[PDB]
Amino acid sequence: KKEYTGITYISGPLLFVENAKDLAYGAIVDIKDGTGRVRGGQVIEVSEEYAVIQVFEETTGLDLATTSVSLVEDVARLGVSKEMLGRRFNGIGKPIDGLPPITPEKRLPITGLPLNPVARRKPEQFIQTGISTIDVMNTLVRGQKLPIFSGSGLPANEIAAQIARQATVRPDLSGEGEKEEPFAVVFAAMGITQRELSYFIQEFERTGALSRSVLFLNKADDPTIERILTPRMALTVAEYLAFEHDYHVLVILTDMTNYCEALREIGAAREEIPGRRGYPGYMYTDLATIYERAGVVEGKKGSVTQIPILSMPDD
Amino acid sequence: NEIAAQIARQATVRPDLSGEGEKEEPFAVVFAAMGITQRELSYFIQEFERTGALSRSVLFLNKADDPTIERILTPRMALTVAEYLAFEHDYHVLVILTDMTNYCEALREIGAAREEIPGRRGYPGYMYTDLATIYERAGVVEGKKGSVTQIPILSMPDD
Amino acid sequence: LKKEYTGITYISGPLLFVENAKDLAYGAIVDIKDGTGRVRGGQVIEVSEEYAVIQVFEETTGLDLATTSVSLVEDVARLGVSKEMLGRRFNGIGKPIDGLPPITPEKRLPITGLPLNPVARRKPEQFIQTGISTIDVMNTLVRGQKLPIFSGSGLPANEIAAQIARQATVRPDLSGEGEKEEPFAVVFAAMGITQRELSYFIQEFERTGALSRSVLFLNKADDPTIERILTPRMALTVAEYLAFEHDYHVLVILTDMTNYCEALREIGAAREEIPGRRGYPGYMYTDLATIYERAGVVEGKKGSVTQIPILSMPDDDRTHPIPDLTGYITEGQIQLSRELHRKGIYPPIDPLPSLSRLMNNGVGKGKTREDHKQVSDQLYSAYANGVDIRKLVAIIGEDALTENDRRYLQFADAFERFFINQGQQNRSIEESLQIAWALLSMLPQGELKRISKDHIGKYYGQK
Amino acid sequence: MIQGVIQKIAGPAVIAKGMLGARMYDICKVGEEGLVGEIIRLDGDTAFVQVYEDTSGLKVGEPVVSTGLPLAVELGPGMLNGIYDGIQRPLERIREKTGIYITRGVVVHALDREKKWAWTPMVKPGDEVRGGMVLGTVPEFGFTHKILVPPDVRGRVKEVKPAGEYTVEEPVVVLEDGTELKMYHTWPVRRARPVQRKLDPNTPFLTGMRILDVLFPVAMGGTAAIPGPFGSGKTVTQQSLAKWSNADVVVYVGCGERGNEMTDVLVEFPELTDPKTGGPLMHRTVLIANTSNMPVAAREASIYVGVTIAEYFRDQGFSVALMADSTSRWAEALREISSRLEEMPAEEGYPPYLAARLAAFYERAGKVITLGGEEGAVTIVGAVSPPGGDMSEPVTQSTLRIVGAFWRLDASLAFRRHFPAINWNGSYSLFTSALDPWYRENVAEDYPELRDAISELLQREAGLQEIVQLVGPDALQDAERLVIEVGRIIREDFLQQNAYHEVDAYCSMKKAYGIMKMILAFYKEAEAAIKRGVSIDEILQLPVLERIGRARYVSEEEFPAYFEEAMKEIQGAFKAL
Amino acid sequence: PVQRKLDPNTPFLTGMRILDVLFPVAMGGTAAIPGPFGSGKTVTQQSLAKWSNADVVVYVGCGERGNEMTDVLVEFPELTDPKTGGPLMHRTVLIANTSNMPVAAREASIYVGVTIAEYFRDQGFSVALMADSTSRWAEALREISSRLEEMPAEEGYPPYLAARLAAFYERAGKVITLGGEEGAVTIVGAVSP
Amino acid sequence: PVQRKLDPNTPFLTGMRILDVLFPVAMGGTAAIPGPFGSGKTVTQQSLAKWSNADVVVYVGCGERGNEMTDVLVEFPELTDPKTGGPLMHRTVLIANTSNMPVAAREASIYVGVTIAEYFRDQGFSVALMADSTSRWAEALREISSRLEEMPAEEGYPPYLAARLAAFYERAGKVITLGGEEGAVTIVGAVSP
Amino acid sequence: IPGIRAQIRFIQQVLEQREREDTFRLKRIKGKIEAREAEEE
Ligand SMILES: Nc1ncnc2c1ncn2[C@@H]1O[C@H](COP(=O)(O)OP(=O)(O)O)[C@@H](O)[C@H]1O
Ligand SMILES: Nc1ncnc2c1ncn2[C@@H]1O[C@H](COP(=O)(O)OP(=O)(O)O)[C@@H](O)[C@H]1O
Ligand SMILES: [Mg+2]
Repeated sequence: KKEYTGITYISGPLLFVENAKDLAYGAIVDIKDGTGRVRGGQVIEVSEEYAVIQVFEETTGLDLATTSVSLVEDVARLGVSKEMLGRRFNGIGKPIDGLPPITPEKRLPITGLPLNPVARRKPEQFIQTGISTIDVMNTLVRGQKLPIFSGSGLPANEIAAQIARQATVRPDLSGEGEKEEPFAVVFAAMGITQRELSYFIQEFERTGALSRSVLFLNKADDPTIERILTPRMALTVAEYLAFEHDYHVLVILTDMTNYCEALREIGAAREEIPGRRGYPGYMYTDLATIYERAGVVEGKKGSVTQIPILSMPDD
Repeated sequence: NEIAAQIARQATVRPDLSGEGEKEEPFAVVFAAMGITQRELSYFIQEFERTGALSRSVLFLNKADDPTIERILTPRMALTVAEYLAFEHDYHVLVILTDMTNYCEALREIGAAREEIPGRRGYPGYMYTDLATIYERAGVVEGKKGSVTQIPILSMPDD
Repeated sequence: LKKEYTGITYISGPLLFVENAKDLAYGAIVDIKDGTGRVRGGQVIEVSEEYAVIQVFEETTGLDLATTSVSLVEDVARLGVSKEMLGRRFNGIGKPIDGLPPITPEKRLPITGLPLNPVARRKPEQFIQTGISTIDVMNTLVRGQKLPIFSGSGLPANEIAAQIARQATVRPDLSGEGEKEEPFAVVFAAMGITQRELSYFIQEFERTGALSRSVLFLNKADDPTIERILTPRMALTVAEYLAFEHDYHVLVILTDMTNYCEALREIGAAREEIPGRRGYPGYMYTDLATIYERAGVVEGKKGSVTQIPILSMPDDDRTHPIPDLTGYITEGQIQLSRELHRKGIYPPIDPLPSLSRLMNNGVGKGKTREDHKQVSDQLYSAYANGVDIRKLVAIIGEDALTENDRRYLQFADAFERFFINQGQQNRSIEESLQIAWALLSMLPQGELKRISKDHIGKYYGQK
Repeated sequence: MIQGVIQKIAGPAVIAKGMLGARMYDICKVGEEGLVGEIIRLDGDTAFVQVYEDTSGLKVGEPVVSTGLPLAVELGPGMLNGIYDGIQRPLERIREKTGIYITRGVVVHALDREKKWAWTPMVKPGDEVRGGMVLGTVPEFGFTHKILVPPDVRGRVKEVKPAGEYTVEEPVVVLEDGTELKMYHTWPVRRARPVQRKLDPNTPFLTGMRILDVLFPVAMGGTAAIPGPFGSGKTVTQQSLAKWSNADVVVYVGCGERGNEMTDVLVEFPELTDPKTGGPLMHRTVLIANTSNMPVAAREASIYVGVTIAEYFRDQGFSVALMADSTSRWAEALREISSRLEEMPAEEGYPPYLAARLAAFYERAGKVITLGGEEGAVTIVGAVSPPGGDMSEPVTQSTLRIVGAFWRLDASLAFRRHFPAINWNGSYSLFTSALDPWYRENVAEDYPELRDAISELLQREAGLQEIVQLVGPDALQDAERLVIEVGRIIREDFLQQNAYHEVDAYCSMKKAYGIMKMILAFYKEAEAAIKRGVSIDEILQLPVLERIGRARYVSEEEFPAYFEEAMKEIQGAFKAL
Repeated sequence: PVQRKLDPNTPFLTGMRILDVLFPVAMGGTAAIPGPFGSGKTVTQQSLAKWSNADVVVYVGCGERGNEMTDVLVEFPELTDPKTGGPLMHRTVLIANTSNMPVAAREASIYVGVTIAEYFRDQGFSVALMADSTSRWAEALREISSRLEEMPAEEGYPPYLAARLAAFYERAGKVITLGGEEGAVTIVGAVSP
Repeated sequence: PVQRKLDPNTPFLTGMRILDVLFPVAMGGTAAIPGPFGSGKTVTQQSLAKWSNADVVVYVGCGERGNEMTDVLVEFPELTDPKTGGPLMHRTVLIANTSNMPVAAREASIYVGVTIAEYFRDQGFSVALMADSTSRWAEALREISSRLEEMPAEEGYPPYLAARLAAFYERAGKVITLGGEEGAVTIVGAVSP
Repeated sequence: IPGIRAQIRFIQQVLEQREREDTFRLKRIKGKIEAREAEEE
């Protein structure tokens, strides 16, 4: 409803819908082509006279005569349910195994609000990987975020899959544990190839590791905006599970090199002066708004624990 | 700051080795200062009030909490005073221009409010002329007895 | 029937805008008549419906807005060419600068080139002797090849330019016997030269007798930069005309490609656009490929164009974009060195970093002589392990080497002053090879590991 | 077909007015001649055309018409034995028309519109077709070329033509919506031809070279990358893995290179020999050719044209091998395109989206069940060339992030005359873990274990070459001179391979396994023997060594009989000391 | 405002063994801790928070890990200041602006911290302000500058960077307040280059 | 205007040993001397202008300090021209636009010096022109192209910089004058990076 | 060898960054020259 027409100007990934005073800043539109090919896009810079839609995907086949702009769902929301566990999704939550899609128990925003610093408690307990030098010399306290700094040719995906399919929490080492503490792994694999994808498919369907994990494979020939949104969908699902059903969710974000390259690609649209190695200025902020969403909360029993894996590009 | 205060404490001219005759005129000091903090200003003021120089020195203090553009006026204030007192009353003026890096950042700020095309590392294209119009107001005059001797200070950034 | 657009506004530096010009094509050449009557040249960039833009070639001094008028001439840039121009000098644009009358142009050609068709381009197969022995033996120029000369600054690249210009010939003896007639030409595009280098060239050509088969496109440094951009287009279109319509074998010598790229950078900044890597423009690779890929033999045509561009690397690096992109299109390089030049060696080519990527399919049996590639390989490896033994003996002491390393030491030091230190004599290819075997015969047989048995049997044991 | 005029020219940028409704990234004909450019940055009414050729000569006033479609490839029969360029134009007919120059304004068609093909229908009038379904074949070159439904259109069908002999402009099936399907159809070159399942790598791309399928496999559908320095035998390995390969359609993409570095291809690659007929090779080859001074957008779009053509041959069920040569050249074509669109560069002058584009190229490559219901693959051997031997250049780094196997070619081994000049130190393969059960069920049961034995023996020789360099080969221990001697016989009979010898060229898995086991059996009995009863000179002087050295010069039709004699002779001649 | 500014002659006992012996810092002093990641730089800020001789401590974190601030809220009300007794949380005012909290407020967070420390200066205490990651404050000045379309200098930062940062660090010192009683505020700034 | 350009076969004897032996320069030759600050450019060019075998010498101080021009005014007339018996100051014309004298006139300074040198060439003399700090003239061009809002080339210099430097350095060179007798201008340009 | 190659990669980085700032400021000059002399009044 209310398709804004009257696009004045389309240049790169940008288009200028005029007579758009009703669009909010930061709203999400979909652009309808004359053939009928819809696309996502985000309102930036809404003036008194036009709005600068950013087309996330390519602007190919767009034109000025017969292009429409709708307005779809002002904040990017997500439908989550606890029957996600055991099913592999897209970067943006399309199911990719042929099992039928999710009816949403709740629909909740994928940015996530900041936790309140007086509401967070301290990371206390211990979760067990299988790696001896991750368990004894370093130690992955649940509730923290700690990265694995791999390199160029090192095995990072093999260790990702290993401490995904074997890491457990053992409450019997302490007492009182309610021995089957509900545990889950959210594995967000971003910017991966087809070979690595098929590797992770078979590695999770070998043992029962898929039956307690959610999967967010990205298969790097997709549009770059899916590679942006993959950590946010993963952490939205993980925050839901851990703060509404008291799990101990362990999120592995597979390749944070590809997230930041995708960030450098797509955030060139607003034409600012960039930071050190071509990367944007705000990249501390955008890495922070997905690394800070870990952490435990005083008054709940659930936790989120992150392992971001990233390759030092040169060593 | 200690070497500049030490120079201005004890810099004397020797007529024993030149035949001028004693007649000894000591130095007026024009002490200009641009973004000194407090910790250096208290050093220079304690140094001068000890060695008895605040009766011959005119001080142009621009502390680092005063607004950061009147540094564009301050060396010109000090050198106009120095040109007067040297070339029309026969003094032997010594001008201490503290920390020209603060002055040069004070005009990088203005020259990048005007989108003026810069030299290297952001400083504007004309900065050589401004540093020239400060530094080259020094020297002696033929026919007069005045002089202006400049010790500027620099704080080289990555030294 | 001229048509003066008067009514101009906004002269600025090089630019001037004409009010109503919907007739000028993009990329036309124009006459800018002053108030007094001196005519300048200009090229039309950026034609639009409300104004047209003209980049004036020369200085803008006498210009005002009342009495100033532009006029079209030759709305795409052409060169009026004949076969006759083989004794003539020209200045970028293509006007005679030696007092002889203008040529009668039997054709007129567009100076931007159409690109060849890779189906209709056969492969380079036969050689072209240069006389310079360190070229003709170790990295042979073949016909249909482009190979540059990576000068330094202080090195005499202009003198070796003139020497290859007045000394190169094909030689129809040592092929399969091939109709000796085989006419030959040297097109010589000196862009961005001084006055001193110009008087050097127009005395160096006139003294021998080698201006009666060359053609010289010379412009000085204080000539308009856009003429300097047009210059290698002019030279290559004369050469391409000659070689593919009158069966000539043309050698084209492009002096100072660095000065070309600097003029290209300044005109690209005048065009009101944004540069690329290290300040040079974005399209620099395509704009150098446009004037190197106009060389090569063609299937069916008898002619052939060979191309030596001579360029000074700016601050002695091959990672500057000028030698980077030039060596990334062209095939091999030969490289002058300040070290041999300071020891006093002319021409100071060192053959260790030099390379021709196309020698191996140009030399050998029937083309020049049987042993050529083996001799070249043996010379290269023997001098290459002579050099490090020289560097070693400054700490070892000459006693504590064997006999065999000592023989390599004497090889290296007699190599670089009999085979390289040529002087200004002409070494035809067999004199080069007999000096090659005389130099290899300071080593024992069987130390010569690369050469096969018969050549060591036949040519060894000289001098 | 919206048509307007020019109101501004500046370089290659033509601001053309009067075009309301030209879809963005359409390609369009500028001028009276037709210069093909593309439509960027619609603005109100105008549209900014970027012209491919140079625009010297156009006036303000010439008409621009729009073709209406984006950058379109024309897929159909007749594409084989073809030498195209980066926007799919045939260079052979441009040579026939306009002499020796690619003059601007040339309009030629990609497929011959005047050549009869012998139709053979394979639907009944009445059926229902969907995208990617076969509807009849064409005998092309001893090659049952099929004709597919284009990937969108569907419906029932009356009026299929009978078994005539037609031309490519003829509507052969006419659906129930008008909708006349010709033999050929266009396709946008920047979209993946859609299939139903990307399969998973289970099956090796059998190259023929017994280093690059034994030690570093590439696993049909996957992705390899090779660097090329000079002298390293680049062309002989590319031509040998087009010649002796597994896949039965070869697409070669030369994406902008030196003219005399590709005219050797154009005078040698036709005159090869397909070793399944004895006929020429070009009856299963498309050859996209660019020199450097061809316009920039052709050089940018050439690898997309190549991968889209090879996806079309994948969609018929044929294994396809794609050799995309010198992708660093394509990368700097993309860098110039980024410079003329006024963008801020990345690390070097490359754009931000460089890894996105290279991922889009190397990820349209894979084993697939097509829409028809049959498998195929587009395995890419896509080569790279850093201009300085200078890996961690951004192109080579992005390539090595998204490839599956990487094969170095040192010139030093070519200098020491070791061909194929692959270096087993810097190279690597990531498909050895997936090709494990295929080997275990087709080559032999223990195959990867003796693979790993030979690989670590190479590791050991390369390790203790150090005090070989300090001392010499003749004063080691006695169990270490054995390691370097077996490392030398591995390098001189299992890795070195004459690509011109008629029988040493092709080497299957049974033969490579036989040679491999034979060397390994010699070593495991010689290392047991050197500590009990023999010297070293009573080992290296032994006439089975010549039979292992001859073992690669044996026809595979007569190999296993020779393998039995060689193995039993090893057992006897080491009993005899 | 102040009446006049004494020069410092009295150490600020940081309670370490290298930073009060080798490299001391006086009471009205300014000091900087630049450090790359994984080199502490936060454990030292907290050991300065606990073990000092300041009478009050204004711990301002701007653009910093949230676990830092919840460590300081959880473990401080069970300590003991070695000057009065009572919980060590009873002397600290902490101004948190965590890294994911909005980026424009971490400009003003520094100023609110330095104003509250000056108020406890004017009551005649020896305050210790600890700014954490002034480089993240400078990043906030960059993101409000490029939003405002200015011409930057030296890696994106606006050219008045040293003007603002200098006027921040200048507010330190040991003064006699307008009531006549003396008091001081020291300032320790963490830099994460 | 000129009748003929010759080719140079007579050196420019500087006096300094390394210059007139290892890297000589002929009579109609350009010659350039770059160097860092405080490296010995101005002392070198004063010794060139004090000892060379030229008839007259035009010294262009284009954007250089004033005490090192007052040096030339005070300690030249005590000296003596080596070729004849006049004092040294009778053979030098001295064009001097110093630093703080206004910034547009530097272009005028370089051109006034070279056209005076061309006049004394046309008379028949043999003129040497020591022009220092051509990069200060390049800076003057940069500032006025800043005012013009033209687009700059690399480093900020306007694009016609090298065109004007060539148009200046090609004005030297050992001619046969219009009058019929030969003469020469040699140019030594100091370049300060 | 690795210390010098590290310093070389450091210096190559800072030079590329200053080049990136220059081709930002050129875009700003071109934007401010076109946004006056293409649509003023
Ligand atoms: N509105 C403005 N505010 C600040 N500086 C400006 C403004 N407009 C222009 N400038 C700067 O001042 C210079 C003005 O030059 P210009 O307007 O062309 O001629 P004039 O020198 O007569 O003002 C420009 O180089 C620009 O850098
Ligand atoms: N030939 C020389 N003899 C003696 N001193 C020299 C000579 N050349 C240079 N110097 C010294 O080098 C210093 C540099 O002076 P100057 O030429 O002004 O430096 P710059 O290179 O900055 O112009 C002078 O103080 C002078 O003492
Ligand atoms: Mg000087």
